[PDB]
Amino acid sequence: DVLMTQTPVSLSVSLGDQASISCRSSQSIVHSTGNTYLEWYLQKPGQSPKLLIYKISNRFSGVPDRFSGSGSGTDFTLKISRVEAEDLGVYYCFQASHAPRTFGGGTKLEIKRADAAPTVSIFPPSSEQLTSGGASVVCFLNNFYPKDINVKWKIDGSERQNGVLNSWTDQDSKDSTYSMSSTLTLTKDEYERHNSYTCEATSPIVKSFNRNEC
Amino acid sequence: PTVSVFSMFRYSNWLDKLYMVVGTLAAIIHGAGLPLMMLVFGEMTDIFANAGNLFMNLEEDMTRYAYYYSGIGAGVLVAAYIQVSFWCLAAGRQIHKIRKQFFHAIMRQEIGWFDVHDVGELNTRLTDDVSKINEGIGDKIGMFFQSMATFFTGFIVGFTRGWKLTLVILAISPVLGLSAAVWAKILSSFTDKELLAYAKAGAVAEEVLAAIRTVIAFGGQKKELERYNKNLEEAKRIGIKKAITANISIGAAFLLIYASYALAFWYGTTLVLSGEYSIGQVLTVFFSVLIGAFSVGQASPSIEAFANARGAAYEIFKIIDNKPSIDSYSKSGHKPDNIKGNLEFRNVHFSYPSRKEVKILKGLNLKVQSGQTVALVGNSGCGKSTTVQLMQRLYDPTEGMVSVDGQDIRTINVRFLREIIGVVSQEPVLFATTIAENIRYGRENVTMDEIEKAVKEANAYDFIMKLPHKFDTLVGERGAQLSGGQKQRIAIARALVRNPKILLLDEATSALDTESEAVVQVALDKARKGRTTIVIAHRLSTVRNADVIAGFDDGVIVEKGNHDELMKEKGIYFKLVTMQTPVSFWRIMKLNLTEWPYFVVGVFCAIINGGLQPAFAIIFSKIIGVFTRIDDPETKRQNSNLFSLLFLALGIISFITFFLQGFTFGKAGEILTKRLRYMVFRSMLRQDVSWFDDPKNTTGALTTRLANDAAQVKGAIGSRLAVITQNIANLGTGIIISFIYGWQLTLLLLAIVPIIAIAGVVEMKMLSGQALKDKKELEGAGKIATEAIENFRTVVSLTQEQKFEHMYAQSLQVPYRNSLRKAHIFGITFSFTQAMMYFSYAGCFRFGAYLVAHKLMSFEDVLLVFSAVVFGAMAVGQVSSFAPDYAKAKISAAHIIMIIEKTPLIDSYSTEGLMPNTLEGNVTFGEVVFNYPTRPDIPVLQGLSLEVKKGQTLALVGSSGCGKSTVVQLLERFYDPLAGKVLLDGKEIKRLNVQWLRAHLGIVSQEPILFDCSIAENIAYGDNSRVVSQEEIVRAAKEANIHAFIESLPNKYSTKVGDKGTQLSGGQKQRIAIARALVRQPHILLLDEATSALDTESEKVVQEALDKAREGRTCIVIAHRLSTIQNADLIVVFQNGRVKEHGTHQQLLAQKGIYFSMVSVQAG
Amino acid sequence: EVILVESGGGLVKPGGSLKLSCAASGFTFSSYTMSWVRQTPEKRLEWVATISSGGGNTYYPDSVKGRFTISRDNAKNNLYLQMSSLRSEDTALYYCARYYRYEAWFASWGQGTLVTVSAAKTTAPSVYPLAPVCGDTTGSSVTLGCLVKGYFPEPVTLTWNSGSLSSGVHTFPAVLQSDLYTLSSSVTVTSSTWPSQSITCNVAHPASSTKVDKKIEP
Ligand SMILES: COc1cc2c(cc1OC)CN(CCc1ccc(NC(=O)c3cccc4c(=O)c5cccc(OC)c5[nH]c34)cc1)CC2
Ligand SMILES: COc1cc2c(cc1OC)CN(CCc1ccc(NC(=O)c3cccc4c(=O)c5cccc(OC)c5[nH]c34)cc1)CC2
Ligand SMILES: CC(C)CCC[C@@H](C)[C@H]1CC[C@H]2[C@@H]3CC=C4C[C@@H](O)CC[C@]4(C)[C@H]3CC[C@]12C
Ligand SMILES: CC(C)CCC[C@@H](C)[C@H]1CC[C@H]2[C@@H]3CC=C4C[C@@H](O)CC[C@]4(C)[C@H]3CC[C@]12C
Ligand SMILES: CC(C)CCC[C@@H](C)[C@H]1CC[C@H]2[C@@H]3CC=C4C[C@@H](O)CC[C@]4(C)[C@H]3CC[C@]12C
Ligand SMILES: CC(C)CCC[C@@H](C)[C@H]1CC[C@H]2[C@@H]3CC=C4C[C@@H](O)CC[C@]4(C)[C@H]3CC[C@]12C
Ligand SMILES: CC(C)CCC[C@@H](C)[C@H]1CC[C@H]2[C@@H]3CC=C4C[C@@H](O)CC[C@]4(C)[C@H]3CC[C@]12C
Ligand SMILES: CC(C)CCC[C@@H](C)[C@H]1CC[C@H]2[C@@H]3CC=C4C[C@@H](O)CC[C@]4(C)[C@H]3CC[C@]12C
Ligand SMILES: CC(C)CCC[C@@H](C)[C@H]1CC[C@H]2[C@@H]3CC=C4C[C@@H](O)CC[C@]4(C)[C@H]3CC[C@]12C
Ligand SMILES: CC(C)CCC[C@@H](C)[C@H]1CC[C@H]2[C@@H]3CC=C4C[C@@H](O)CC[C@]4(C)[C@H]3CC[C@]12C
Ligand SMILES: CC(C)CCC[C@@H](C)[C@H]1CC[C@H]2[C@@H]3CC=C4C[C@@H](O)CC[C@]4(C)[C@H]3CC[C@]12C
Ligand SMILES: CC(C)CCC[C@@H](C)[C@H]1CC[C@H]2[C@@H]3CC=C4C[C@@H](O)CC[C@]4(C)[C@H]3CC[C@]12C
Repeated sequence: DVLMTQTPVSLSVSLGDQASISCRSSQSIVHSTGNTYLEWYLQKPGQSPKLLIYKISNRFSGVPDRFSGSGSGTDFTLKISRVEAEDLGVYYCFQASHAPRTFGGGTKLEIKRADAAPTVSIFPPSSEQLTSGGASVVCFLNNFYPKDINVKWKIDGSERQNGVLNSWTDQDSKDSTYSMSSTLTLTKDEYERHNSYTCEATSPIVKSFNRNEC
Repeated sequence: PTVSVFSMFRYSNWLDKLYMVVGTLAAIIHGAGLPLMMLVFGEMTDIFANAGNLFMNLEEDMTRYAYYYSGIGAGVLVAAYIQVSFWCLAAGRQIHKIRKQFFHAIMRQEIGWFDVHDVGELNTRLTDDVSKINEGIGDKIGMFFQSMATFFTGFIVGFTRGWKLTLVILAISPVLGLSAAVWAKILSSFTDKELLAYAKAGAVAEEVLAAIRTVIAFGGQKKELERYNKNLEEAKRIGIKKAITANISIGAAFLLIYASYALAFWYGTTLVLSGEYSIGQVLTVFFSVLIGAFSVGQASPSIEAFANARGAAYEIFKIIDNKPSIDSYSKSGHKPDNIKGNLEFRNVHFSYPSRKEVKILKGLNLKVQSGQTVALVGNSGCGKSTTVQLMQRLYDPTEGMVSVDGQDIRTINVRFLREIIGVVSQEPVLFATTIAENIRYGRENVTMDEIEKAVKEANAYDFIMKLPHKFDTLVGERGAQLSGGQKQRIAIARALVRNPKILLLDEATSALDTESEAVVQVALDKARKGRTTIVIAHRLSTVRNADVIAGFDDGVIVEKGNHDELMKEKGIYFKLVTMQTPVSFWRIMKLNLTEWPYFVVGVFCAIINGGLQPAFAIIFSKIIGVFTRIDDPETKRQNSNLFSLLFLALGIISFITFFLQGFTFGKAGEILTKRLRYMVFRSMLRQDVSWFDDPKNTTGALTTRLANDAAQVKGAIGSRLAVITQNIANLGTGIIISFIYGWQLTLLLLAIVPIIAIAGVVEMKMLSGQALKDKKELEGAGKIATEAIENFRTVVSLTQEQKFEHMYAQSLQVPYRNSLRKAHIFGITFSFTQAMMYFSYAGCFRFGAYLVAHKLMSFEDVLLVFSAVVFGAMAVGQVSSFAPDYAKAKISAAHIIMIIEKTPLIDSYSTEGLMPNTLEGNVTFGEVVFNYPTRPDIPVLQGLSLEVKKGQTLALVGSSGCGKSTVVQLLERFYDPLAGKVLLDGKEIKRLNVQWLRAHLGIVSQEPILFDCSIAENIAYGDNSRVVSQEEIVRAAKEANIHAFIESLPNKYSTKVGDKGTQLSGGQKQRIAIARALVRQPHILLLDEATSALDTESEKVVQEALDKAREGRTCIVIAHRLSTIQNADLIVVFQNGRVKEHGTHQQLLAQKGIYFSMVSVQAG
Repeated sequence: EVILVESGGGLVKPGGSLKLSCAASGFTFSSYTMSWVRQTPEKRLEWVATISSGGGNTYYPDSVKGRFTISRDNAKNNLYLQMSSLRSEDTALYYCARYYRYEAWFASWGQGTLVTVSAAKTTAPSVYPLAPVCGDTTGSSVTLGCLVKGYFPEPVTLTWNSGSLSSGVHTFPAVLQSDLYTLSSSVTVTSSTWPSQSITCNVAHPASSTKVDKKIEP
């Protein structure tokens, strides 16, 4: 059946420029009736997709001017020129001219904005958590840049464990910054036996807490 | 015979060229107002569809498309009224002119040219052929022009909007056009084919119906009934084959229409989805082209009618063409002034061109002066009355030159002259005018004192006093309420008031008395001095008292001289003077109970035909809804394919169900018809003779009954049932579906349904075959048509044509004006209903828009309610107009059950009464008084009596109409003698057996009519209820020497005899009725005039074959010739029904009595 | 405008069965095609089923045929999809869909509802307030978080101060381990706000129906 590649997977556009996305279908999607149907649904973060372009060149009523779709045969592109700041998300080229209506892959769009210093913030496990025999020390890095970063633990200055949990936020619709979190859950026996627990961000940025409790 | 086109419209004035040109213009413009309706409908539905998708601005656009629809509506109102009214007016005037001119030219004609023409056929002409000219040129040219316009507009619209679809619709449109042609043609020629199917048996009924007394007299009933049966069955086979083929062709029309919807929508969705068209363009293109192709079929019947007109116009414009040699009118004719009585003939011959092989008068050279009263003596066979007509320039004499007082007739006026020789002829006739009008036919200007003077001169004034309303006395047809003697007295009176310069009598004393004859002859002799006269009379009484008596023999003047000269001359006049000295009942389904199976299948298939309109309503307003919805292209495609296929299947089931409903009701109808004809005939026959001779139960009445009212009753049962149930399915389902799908629009449409029904009925009543009412009301100018032709002879008396042309003009100019008013009315109705169709669109869709923009219903639901109830009402109309009437058909069935109920007196088939064993051969009548109960005012027989012995050849001698042939009806039990008591062998025939009373005996009638058979089935008709044993048949031809003629004819025992045997001559046919009664071997033979038209040596052989059995079998001869009376046994003289003297030839002759005078015609 | 909102959802053992609904309002429901669409855990959409306006025309992809059955009520405006014999690959988020008049296929996505199929039993959430060490502020701002640990299945709502904190909340997604979800929220507010007014952490868990409001105390 019909499968759809999308050439650029992740995109690095700079606010104020033009970006291109391509959708190659094998098999020359073209219906019996003579039209080709090939939409370009666009989804933002924390949202349910919206339509952008239907029947290759048209635009769903209520879209800006810059989204231009252009399609030749079995290769179809979408060009955004003058990239705004609310045009981040994921793009999907759904073809409906054949028998199982596929949705294609998915291409992500990220707006660049120089660099930044991750804002580390470490918290103690709660008094209720200590009583639960397990201690999880959390670590917040808000509004940093880019998505590329690493964060490591120094327990007692010596130990660099590997029982860490990670989680990234999606790009912000306002600032274009990210935010990540490093949670180190441990047993209280592994906790009260040790004193200092350090959370390094990467010239790294360092922060730690002294004792079992404050 | 082609009159082309220019000759056809020769009888026209300016106003009618005007009417025709404005007619075709308004017809072309009423034409193009259906395709424009579909051009609006296209975009209207294209706005309903796309409207309600994000009901803003819908009701506005519908307030606009109410004005397009109502505009085309009020434009067609006018264009259609103009077209109808104006073409009916062109035709009305033109046909009135041609009818009066035809009658005017049919009274100008040589008398010879009435040998070619006929009477019944000529009345067929002057009604049927003229109404047939009317039929074409009246409206068929309107309808033809209108349908050509709708066709060309269909194509222009279908090519303006989108071609790629109209090419396909068109490329199957030839088959639509052709099938529409055949449907419409079958519809117009339906009644005409039926009569053709019945022709033979119908003609076989008439013959037997007329001659019923004879086929009573022999054994011939079973033969006549089987004979009928055979041709009835042929009518049935031809009928049911016609029913099969009518329905096949109709069913296939419907199958083709629906398969055409299937192709159009299966292709239209390919186009719609592809992007090009929309649903509006496809509705427009399809409906406009589909309607245009179908309409052409409607044009084809109009084309056939024109061929019929410009054909019949040949013969009608023929009588209008030729001028007779002796112009009856002729104002250029010479007129004399000093007209003294003279008469001049020289070597005069003539033959009646009806037989130009025989020259009957072979010379006459005569000179007669003024006042010279000449009589002409000679046998019937010389030809006096031929000369009589020849004098009046009723013909050209062939040889010589006839003149009157110096100048010749051949070059002078015939009206003037035909006048100044006033005639009375042999059997003058009486008109059904007022008595004073009969007379006044002496002249347009006559006074009442002159009529009084002449009727007191002729002395025919006593009965003038006796009748009611002495000068208003209404006579009926032919003048048969009063006597025949008074009738000859008043024919005398007419040729008397005619006050002519010469007086020519031809036996004006036919059945007149003595004393009135003497006063008439004296009043004649009063006017015989200055006016030449001539008498053609056999009654010597008014012959002796003239000046000159001349003698014909063999058509030549042999004996010349006065009275004394013929006395001393020893010619023919010497010998002559020497020997002379309702409440109708419904019980009629029971006549067709045998056919319950056909009816069951028929009611089922009619239910389904009815329902097949709502099924189309739903399917159509769903294959539209598919394109209104918001779906994929896959769902639109699959549902287009499904509903295309349902369109095809509705078509096929329409085919099969129409074929079945048609074939089945057709076959039950034909079978009912056939058994009803056969049974009503078998009950006609066995009825008596009184029922037959009764007026208002005649031959015309009875053939009309038995050839129509049977088919009428067929109509009532089956038609009423099929139409009621088909309509209830159709519209009952339309309205129930409609209430369910729609709750507000169906209520508004029920206020239009009556008018739509009426519109359908009026349109179909036009294309079907609307006929004229005059062809039944007008009656034939009243009765001026028949009378003028039938009683054409007393118009062969004087000129008196104008006084007939003008009586025509009145009695024909009255209905004419009622026909113009009827043209205006029909015009307004045919326009107002069609206009109501277009305003139906407008009202229904505007109200539909108000409902749809308030979410009470949809566009699917309004297209459903519209299509179902509106075109359901239209189809209720279109089908209810094929339904035969139900008042007439019920009264008809009352007549049929009346007859089939009638119980004839003394059943011919009955063996009830007395069946004797021993027979002797006696006949005795005692004070047997009789009057024909058909003449309750004249008592004809006043109580005669007779006595008969074995082999006693009884002579019965009398006059014409006074008791020679009235015992045929007393002895063979047709009319029961009301007074007296009869003794046949002393046995009362009132208890005897009737099919034996005629079985025993057999006669030779006063005249033989024969039939449509062979001489093996004509003579042999002499005996029946017994096989034809030919060793008797061979000799029945032998005994009378008629074996000679037959064996010379090809197919000696199988030569074809047509109607009444119109091939042979008299000498062989009059021999046959005798040969007929020779296989009869009658024990009593009642012979009447076996010597009317025969040779004298074969009169011997019929009398010897009679003689060689004139012993032992009772005989009775009743005739004029004395060759059979002197060799008869007894004589009984008759004078108006009273028996005065009887006895043996040597006893009645020893006394000088009346028979002494009845010998005195030609014996010597 | 048109709103489509659905319910159903939750946790169903393999071979199970349930019935996702989709109440649609605003657009004269008895005309449009409708569709369901599915988005798997890798944020990768997929088509599931479609039903025509009439109701007598449903199309399913080749794989999931037979066990999913879609239908609609036009009288009440509802669209239901009935699933049975679901495998372990049915954990997804299902959206409704509409149909643009000019051949645009999914044009009005309702909100999502998610469906998880697993053998693991239901769980409730555990919470530990996350206040920095003696609330040692780092400027005119103080970072506050909240850690929800060990619950199942996935849908869970964390609204700060009943929704009063909105401008600087930083909610992090759920991390799955041993079939347990590690979600955490964070909000940074001024150092003049945490000691002065109390800050709350409101949660919700649908299958467990427990909603605990923990305050963050220095
Ligand atoms: C849906 O689209 C279209 C549909 C239609 C037309 C055009 C369309 O184009 C848009 C035109 N048709 C118009 C044709 C049409 C023809 C015929 C009928 N008579 C009967 O059924 C019928 C019923 C009962 C008794 C009898 C008879 O005793 C009878 C006797 C002799 C001859 C007959 O006949 C030649 C007879 N007949 C009948 C009705 C209608 C209508 C359908
Ligand atoms: C208002 O315009 C009209 C004016 C007139 C006529 C017809 C008109 O409309 C067609 C009848 N004329 C005489 C020619 C004439 C007669 C009768 C017919 N039988 C049918 O048409 C018909 C029969 C059954 C079902 C249907 C439909 O379901 C239908 C649905 C949509 C549209 C239609 O056609 C506009 C439909 N037709 C029919 C055709 C042609 C005289 C006046
Ligand atoms: C009376 C009949 C059998 C004669 C042949 C019909 C001619 C007049 C018409 C009938 C249908 C027509 C076709 C209708 C539609 C098509 C498809 C289109 O893409 C090109 C034109 C084409 C190919 C037309 C060619 C001409 C055509 C074949
Ligand atoms: C004289 C007639 C009755 C013979 C049969 C005629 C009909 C059936 C023939 C004549 C021309 C034909 C059409 C010509 C071409 C087209 C377009 C094509 O893409 C589909 C077939 C279609 C739509 C044909 C249908 C059948 C058609 C209409
Ligand atoms: C008068 C009758 C019996 C004959 C009608 C013949 C019809 C049924 C035939 C004649 C031409 C044919 C069409 C000619 C070409 C095509 C185009 C293709 O894309 C689909 C099949 C299709 C549409 C054919 C279907 C069958 C067809 C429509
Ligand atoms: C006299 C004219 C109408 C010829 C008759 C042709 C009609 C009956 C034929 C021509 C082409 C045929 C169509 C051919 C193809 C399709 C698609 C099929 O999957 C369903 C039936 C359907 C829609 C047929 C309906 C019948 C059809 C429309
Ligand atoms: C099935 C029943 C209950 C439906 C009710 C239908 C009634 C209301 C209507 C529907 C169509 C109508 C019939 C339409 C056709 C005719 C033919 C006409 O020559 C006499 C009237 C007659 C017989 C009508 C009688 C009234 C009628 C029968
Ligand atoms: C007098 C005869 C011939 C007319 C038949 C009565 C029908 C045609 C008339 C009677 C009164 C009318 C109704 C009166 C008021 C309403 C309001 C609304 O709901 C739409 C129209 C509607 C429903 C009318 C429809 C037409 C109607 C139902
Ligand atoms: C069949 C002929 C005589 C039509 C008779 C129907 C008449 C009496 C009916 C038909 C349609 C009806 C109108 C149609 C709808 C509207 C709605 C509203 O705005 C006021 C009433 C009004 C104006 C109705 C009043 C009655 C009405 C005019
Ligand atoms: C309940 C509903 C159907 C009552 C309305 C009755 C309408 C639909 C019925 C009642 C009587 C019927 C009319 C009565 C008689 C005939 C005469 C016939 O030669 C033409 C049709 C026509 C004029 C009928 C058409 C349908 C009709 C008008
Ligand atoms: C004079 C007679 C014989 C003709 C009878 C029909 C006339 C009165 C009827 C038929 C259809 C009707 C029209 C139907 C719809 C509209 C839209 C409405 O909002 C304005 C009037 C108008 C145009 C109507 C006026 C009255 C109307 C024209
Ligand atoms: C069948 C026809 C000729 C009968 C007379 C036409 C009537 C029934 C037609 C023409 C007059 C029209 C009505 C005129 C006035 C009203 C009120 C308006 O706000 C909406 C349209 C509405 C409701 C119309 C509906 C259509 C209508 C009722």
